[PDB]
Amino acid sequence: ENITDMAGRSVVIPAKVERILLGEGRLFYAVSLLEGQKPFDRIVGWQGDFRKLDTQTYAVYKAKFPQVDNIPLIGNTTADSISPEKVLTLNPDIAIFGLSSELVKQLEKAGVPVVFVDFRTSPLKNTLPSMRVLGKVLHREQQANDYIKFYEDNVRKVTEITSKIPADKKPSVFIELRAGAMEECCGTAGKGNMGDFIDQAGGNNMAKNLLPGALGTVNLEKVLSTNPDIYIASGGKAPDNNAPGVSLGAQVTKEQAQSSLQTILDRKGINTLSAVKNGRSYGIWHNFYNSPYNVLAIQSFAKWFYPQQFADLDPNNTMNSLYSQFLAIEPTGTYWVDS
Ligand SMILES: O=C(O)CN(CC(=O)O)CC(=O)O
Ligand SMILES: [Fe+3]
Repeated sequence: ENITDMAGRSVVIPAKVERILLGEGRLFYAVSLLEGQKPFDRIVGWQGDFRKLDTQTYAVYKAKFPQVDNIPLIGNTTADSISPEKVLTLNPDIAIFGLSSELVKQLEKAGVPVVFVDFRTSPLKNTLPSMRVLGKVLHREQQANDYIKFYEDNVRKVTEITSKIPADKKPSVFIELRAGAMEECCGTAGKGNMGDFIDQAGGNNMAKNLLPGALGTVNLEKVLSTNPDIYIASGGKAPDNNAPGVSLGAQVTKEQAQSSLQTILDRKGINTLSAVKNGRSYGIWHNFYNSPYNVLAIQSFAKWFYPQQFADLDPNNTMNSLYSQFLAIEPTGTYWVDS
């Protein structure tokens, strides 16, 4: 009847859930795992981050489910169709938020149950507990628990190997989040976020000691001085976009991915790293930084870090299984890339 969310708040599970508000649109990644062939049927509103910041995934859904464009966008901008203060008109049974608000207050003041999850700041600790909570409060425990089993299995395949690797034998690693996005450079993950995936994949994240939190910045000069064994760039850029950025996602091929990475690797400063010269330079889909599908990032990283140990591991296969079992769309495009 009650469950504890990732804020440690006790929440009363509603007996009927037909109407789900997503405080962050990209929480749809999690919800989608639960809704089988009816992904949108219970979504009554969402913030626009999925539609606006994941145009590629949105577009694939829109192809098969045009109704996605009718889902109200909650926010205060001209791109939004319903302001926080009026979200009660949507009659949500429950509202889902990330840990990372006037909206939350408005919903709590209306007696709407609010559940906090987290795939962003501490994914290693919080991914699976988040999914468990979601299975319970959205009445999809079978789907949650099967996903939990699938994720555990697929993570173990890595960690049963990477946990036995001595630290001195581990590659040093630097991930540049949204490489080529802002003008200043080297937004990264430290004690959390994609850091967790580096850790689980047997890497040594050079930003871990440089940052107090999960997310932060390391100046290029420090990246260049440290000169890690491995360089990773995250991005989710449209393959039709000339702005610098790694093009990855549902609508990107390998060749477009490689090409856009190459532009990122050719940047002044970055092009002097040994990792770039050695070709130990890689691209990862940015939205794995806030998604329960992050098992695929862990598997990708492991393959880059220990290519021999993970010769037979194929994240594209892992992804295929995830889609087959849980999702109403087919897997397409490119979510990781090598030089
Ligand atoms: O999440 C957002 O609203 C915007 N992002 C970029 C992105 O996620 O594409 C910055 C950040 O989360 O630091
Ligand atoms: Fe972001």
